[PDB]
Amino acid sequence: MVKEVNVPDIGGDEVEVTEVMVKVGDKVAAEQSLITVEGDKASMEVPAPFAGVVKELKVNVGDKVKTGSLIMIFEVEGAA
Repeated sequence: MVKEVNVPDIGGDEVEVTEVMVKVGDKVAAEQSLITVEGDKASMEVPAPFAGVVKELKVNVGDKVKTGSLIMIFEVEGAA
């Protein structure tokens, strides 16, 4: 049962990905950072909208994300 991953709150405007911490199959949980995002003079981070594992992601490091954007597709466990 897949689920989508959006970008919650990243303070302002538009940001890009500097460190895409998780990958295709990883173990993610809320509050546990997902992707480190940049854009101005500061460095920001984006945690997990919810918990489970990662399945697929049409995003790169140096690519763009902003509030709502479909970061990647998760699937809430799936007895690996």
